[PDB]
Amino acid sequence: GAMNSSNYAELFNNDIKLFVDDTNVYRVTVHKTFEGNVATKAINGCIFTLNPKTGHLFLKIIHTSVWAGQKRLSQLAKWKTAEEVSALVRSLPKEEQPKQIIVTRKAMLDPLEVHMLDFPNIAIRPTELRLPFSAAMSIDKLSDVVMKATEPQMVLFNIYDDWLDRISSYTAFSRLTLLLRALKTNEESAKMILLSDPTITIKSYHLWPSFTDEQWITIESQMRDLILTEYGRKYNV
Amino acid sequence: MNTVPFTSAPIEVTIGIDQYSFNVKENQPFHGIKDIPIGHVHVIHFQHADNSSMRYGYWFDCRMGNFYIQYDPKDGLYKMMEERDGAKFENIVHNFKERQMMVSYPKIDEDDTWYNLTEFVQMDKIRKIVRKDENQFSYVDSSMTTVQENELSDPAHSLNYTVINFKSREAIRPGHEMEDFLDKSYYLNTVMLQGIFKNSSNYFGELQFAFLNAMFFGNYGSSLQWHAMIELICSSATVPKHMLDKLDEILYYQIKTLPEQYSDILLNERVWNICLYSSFQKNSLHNTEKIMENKYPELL
Repeated sequence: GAMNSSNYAELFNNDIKLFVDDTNVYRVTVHKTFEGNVATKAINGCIFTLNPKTGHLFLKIIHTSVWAGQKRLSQLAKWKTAEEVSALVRSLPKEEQPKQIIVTRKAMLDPLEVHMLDFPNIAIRPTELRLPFSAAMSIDKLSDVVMKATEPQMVLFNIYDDWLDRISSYTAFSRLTLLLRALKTNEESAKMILLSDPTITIKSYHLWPSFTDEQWITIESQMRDLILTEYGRKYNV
Repeated sequence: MNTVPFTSAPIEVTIGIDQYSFNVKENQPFHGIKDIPIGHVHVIHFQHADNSSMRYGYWFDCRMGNFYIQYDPKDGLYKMMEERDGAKFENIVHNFKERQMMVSYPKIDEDDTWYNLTEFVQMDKIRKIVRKDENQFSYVDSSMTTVQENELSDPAHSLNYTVINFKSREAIRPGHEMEDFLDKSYYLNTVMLQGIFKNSSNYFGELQFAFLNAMFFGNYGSSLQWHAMIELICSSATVPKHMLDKLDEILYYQIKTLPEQYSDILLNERVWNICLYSSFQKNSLHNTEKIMENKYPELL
């Protein structure tokens, strides 16, 4: 069934599962035409497919060329997502195929389900959690590889860098989602907090700064303060 | 004009024949139904005064033999049986009429209702859905489950409707995932019409049988099956023009015939609102849509 706060710890057991987030698959800018009508221009997008247990990220870049001459693009985006996820599962050795795939938006259930008919034992699930994976394009290196791409391409990352050398999946995921939540509510502040101190660098093979354990504590505290402040501002509480 | 005599009526029961029905009192002298129009299928059905649960009955065609009804006190129900002694049977039938103990199938001559509801229903197809091939008639009741239902127990008592499933390999060609799921024309026309049903009359026939089983016995799996066969048509962009026209007629008499008080369980809100207003064929069911709006605008 659906994933919620109750069955949250199942994410960290030893059943291979993936999250699929499609929010950034079809990205456009809206603009005015010479005659004063509105038009859209597509930019490159990406599917965000993530193993919350291991941190492995399967970043499938969607090139604008895929939309060319197509109608009902926002609907097609869902099926292109499901097509690519299925192909990813097909490319993986059997022992690495997931037992569950969890879609972050319910509109992806039928298209994924349909595309996965060859895999009746992989369960396709919705979720009641309000995960912040749309802010994935706020991570500088992810946005950069997406925007540079000149063709369909798949790029592999570990979204936890080397954290699992020292903390658990559970704690790794709560760090990741707290970081993304803050980037989503106020990107400018969030990124400020991360890069203020020029003496804490991002390894070339990493996505985030090489904070020590204690500096992560201060960082996580700075992110939490950010998210609550924005809440009061939004709601006048 | 044919006759279905009853040996007796030992228990108080509501007897239906087609869309008509009569209250019979315990050990009232009732001994059959006469003037049953030859040329169509029929269904005689029952609801005991004591158990307003389990409606049950028999589909039959009088051209296939002489049938009569007899209450079984061991099994507790009115059974249909075949008399193979022609002479002995006309004998029974004539004496009951002489004594005038039979009701006359009460058909108004202007009325094409039963023909409209059974146009494409054929006994041979019924006996494939209800397999019991030592009888020429077919028993159905409220509680029988379908093949598709059993997959998600006792097969001897199953309704072997054609399995329709929109998220199956059968329904979806590889590489045409999005296309075939949004436009079911290749499932309808190639897989179902040409492939399994062979023609549209057998499809319609099953569709109408499913409906009438829903209506007369409240068989829930039958209602499921009817809805699916409508939805498959309405969700196909490419449908022969003659099927669309016939469907609008078929559905009209089905909607016209439904008891007003039962619209809540028998009509699936989603399928009807999809078919009449969202589907490819939203504009092709003019009579079905008119009568649905004037009679059940709540569901919509």
